[PDB]
Amino acid sequence: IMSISIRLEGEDDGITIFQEQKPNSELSCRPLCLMFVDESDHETLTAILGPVVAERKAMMESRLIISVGGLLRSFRFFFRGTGYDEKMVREMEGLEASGSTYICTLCDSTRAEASQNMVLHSITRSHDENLERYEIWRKNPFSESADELRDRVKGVSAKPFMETQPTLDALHCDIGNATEFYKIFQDEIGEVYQKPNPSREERRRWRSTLDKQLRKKMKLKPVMRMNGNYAR
Amino acid sequence: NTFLSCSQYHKMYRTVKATSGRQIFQPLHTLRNAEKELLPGFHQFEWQPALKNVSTSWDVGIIDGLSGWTVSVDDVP
Amino acid sequence: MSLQPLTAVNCGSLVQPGFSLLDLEGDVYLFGQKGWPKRSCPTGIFGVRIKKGELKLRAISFSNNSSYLPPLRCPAIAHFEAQDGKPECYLIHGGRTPNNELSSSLYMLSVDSRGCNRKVTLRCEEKELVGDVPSARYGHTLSVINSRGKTACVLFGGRSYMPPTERTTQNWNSVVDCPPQVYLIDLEFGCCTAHTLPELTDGQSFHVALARQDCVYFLGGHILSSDCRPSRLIRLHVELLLGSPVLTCTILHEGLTITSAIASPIGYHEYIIFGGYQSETQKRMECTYVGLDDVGVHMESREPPQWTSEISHSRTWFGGSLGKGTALVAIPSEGNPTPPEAYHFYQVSFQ
Ligand SMILES: [Ca+2]
Ligand SMILES: [Zn+2]
Repeated sequence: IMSISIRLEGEDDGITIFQEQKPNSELSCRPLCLMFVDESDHETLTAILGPVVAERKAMMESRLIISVGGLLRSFRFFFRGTGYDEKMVREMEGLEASGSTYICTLCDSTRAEASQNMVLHSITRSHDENLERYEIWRKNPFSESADELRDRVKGVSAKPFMETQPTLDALHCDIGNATEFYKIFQDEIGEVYQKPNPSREERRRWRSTLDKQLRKKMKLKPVMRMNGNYAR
Repeated sequence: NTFLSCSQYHKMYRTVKATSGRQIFQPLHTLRNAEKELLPGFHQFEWQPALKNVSTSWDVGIIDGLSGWTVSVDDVP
Repeated sequence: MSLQPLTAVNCGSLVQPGFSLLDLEGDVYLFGQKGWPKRSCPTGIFGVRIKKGELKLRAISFSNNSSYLPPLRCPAIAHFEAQDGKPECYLIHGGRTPNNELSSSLYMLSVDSRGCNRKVTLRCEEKELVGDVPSARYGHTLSVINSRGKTACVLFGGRSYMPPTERTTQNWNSVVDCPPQVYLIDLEFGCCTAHTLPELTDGQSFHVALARQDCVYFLGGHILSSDCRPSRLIRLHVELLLGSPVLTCTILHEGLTITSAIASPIGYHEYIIFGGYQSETQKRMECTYVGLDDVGVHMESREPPQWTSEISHSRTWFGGSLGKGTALVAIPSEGNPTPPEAYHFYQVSFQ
């Protein structure tokens, strides 16, 4: 339960009554289903989770009456679906997985066109129009090629079945950036734009001298994968 | 909140009771019966309108997650 | 009548207990891969090759004029025989998607070109069906018939989820036999027509069928309401006395007590039938041959090849018809470590 606000009776764009303070530490995380299945096989996961999806879709409209503090009161609900790994994000979203070319989850540009310009994109993705694009895929009303339709319809290939607001996972949010700065420095030791192809060990030798460099000043042992500590 | 077992609890309770003259730790069956209110499926409520294709009961507790599969081994088990 | 064990070369995580095999023009194709289509094959349909016991799977492509088919699980297959207009087609409908929603949408598959290098291009057309539509279901049976001389198709059997009246989120994964009305499907157009018969007491499922010369036979299967697997063979005869496809049927005395069988047509109307499960506990072990003609079913018990001790003692199994006396049986193997290729494949051959 993230937050409960008030509504009576005017505009009340927001009047927070209780906004949870520690929404991450598991002491506010109530479990509701458990299954001896694996994350991978779409089959059994859908087959069990279905009922919960039906409850989701049936709940958002009707309203609830609960006797609290002696008073019977009304209740409405929204739903913000966030807690999924990127693999599961695109799996519930039905999109391809995982090292595909439609990297974004809200814009629809591919790898390269996103590489050209970086900070000029508008948010488009939402569950409903992804459902729409999948329908266009299924009927295929223009007898297009495999890749031509794959591109025109933006890689939608499987009917998604749980509306989740595809928000960024704040958790990692840095490991790609950390190894990216790692690569920046590895190509800064070796003067790159004068020699566009480092060799097999020249790259590794540059990483080695960089590693003993940061061992000299900041004293960080050679690391394999940029977990939280080294990245920070 | 400290993962203590159940027969654990009763032995501990025997101890504290027999030790110093007082009933400090509530016994077992009253513990369970007092707890039973906190689980889901206890408090009557109502829904306006009634939900779509959802049961009318409000007392049912832990539902088996199988969701009523015809165990017939001809289909996917 | 003998088995030879094979070895799963690769792509071993792409077969599931429910699947189908389309046998046509040499190269045969597996349909019904578990999980949504991977990028390695946006088609999903695979071409199966056997070479010195090696079972390889290549990613068949599509046409451009083709629509794209989700990997349906247990549809009703029907070999629409090579004739006018466009030979030769496979009718598929309708199974249930990997997400448990059912199709209720007929599909028809054909071949386009080859190779140039052994490559068999395919196309998959949806044929819209109006009516008086058949309901969404699975495990049912579809077949083709030809009456003086126009050709139509027949659908019967199948279970389904509880209709959205008492479909409750605790019974949300229970099934019930569809109301036993056979449906009659014209391919052009899909002006489907429902029909009944007071001999259609109650509809069973998983019952392999056999049609020939505008007369069909429905063999043993499984019904749930009575929990029995009755042994009453059924026959029906239709006549396209336009504009009415007037129908009758007939009980027979002996129908085998078998479910989910592996049907390999060998001859003209000679079908070697393996049979999956005798009863809901004991698997069917032996074999069967069935001839048919205007006389009727001619049963016979051929030589059951001695199944290996492992497959003999396994609980369950499945498979498909490799066609022409050859067939494939797959057994879920229990052992550590799960490779994850926990499936053993035997190629079985008659004569
Ligand atoms: Ca994960
Ligand atoms: Zn974007």
